[PDB]
Amino acid sequence: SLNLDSIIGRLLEVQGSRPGKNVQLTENEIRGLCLKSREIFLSQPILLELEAPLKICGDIHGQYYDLLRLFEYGGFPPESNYLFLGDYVDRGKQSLETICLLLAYKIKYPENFFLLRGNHECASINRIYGFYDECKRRYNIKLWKTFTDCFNCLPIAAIVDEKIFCCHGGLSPDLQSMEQIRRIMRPTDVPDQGLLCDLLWSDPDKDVQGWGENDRGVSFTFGAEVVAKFLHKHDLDLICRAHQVVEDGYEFFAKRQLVTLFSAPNYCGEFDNAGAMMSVDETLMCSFQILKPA
Amino acid sequence: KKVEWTSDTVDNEHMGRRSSKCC
Ligand SMILES: [Zn+2]
Ligand SMILES: [Zn+2]
Repeated sequence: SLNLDSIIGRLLEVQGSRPGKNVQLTENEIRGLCLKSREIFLSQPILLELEAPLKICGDIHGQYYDLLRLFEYGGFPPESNYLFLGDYVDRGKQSLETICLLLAYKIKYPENFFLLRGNHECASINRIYGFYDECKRRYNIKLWKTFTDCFNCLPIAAIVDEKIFCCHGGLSPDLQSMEQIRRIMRPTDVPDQGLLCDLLWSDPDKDVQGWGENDRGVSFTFGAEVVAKFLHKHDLDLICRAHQVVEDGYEFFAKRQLVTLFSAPNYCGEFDNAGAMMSVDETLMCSFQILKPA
Repeated sequence: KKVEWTSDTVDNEHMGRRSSKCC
């Protein structure tokens, strides 16, 4: 039947504890989270149409205790609406607790809480970068495959009040109309090339004019004038993206026409970066809240 | 509506902030 409130309560019990303390749900509880959230994802559009006010977060990458701190600053649900831009698993020590809390909040408040797909919500990536190993050690392989079946149904992009375009990676040279996003059928894997790939993998680059090759070996880079023509063609004010670690937790691009959000401080036990969360009120007036390392 | 920014938000596009991709 899925005791959501008991799951959420145990996930929050370690709030304020020796950072790194595990929450070991049962296998059936986690599978219930995956099966229920998967239903909700498929029942909602692959291109979300959201409305302010809300708070937007970037990569978490298994830093569960930093995620709990974000909620302390911005208000635990349902006090605030939330949109996460992807990359919940891999790299960090506690991907499981991270993704379970987010899925539980998705099930609990399916209209005030939203999760986008990042490039790490993909079996071929998170098999390698930590999530699979965490599943093997703490549960079993079959649970990882259940997570994959859920990740394959995550929405890809969101538009907030018809003026803010949100995705994990960035723009595609194959993105002519938002209909190409709505057309993608779920469940799906992330292809090695094309629109869905670029939406999860591409980066902005100040030294590129049109489209350049991406250092990652996947997808493309895009320049400041690609942003302008996109925003103008689709009557938008801002592109909100993640996917890239940034010193301040946020970083503007192309005269504040694009912003990069990263929410995991001291990423990979390195960098000494900070994390940021972007608050949007109902007027579409936007601000940043900074999460410094701890 | 229109996206505007609060008076305390700093524009850091040209301030030489560090960025990175993989670890
Ligand atoms: Zn990413
Ligand atoms: Zn990432």
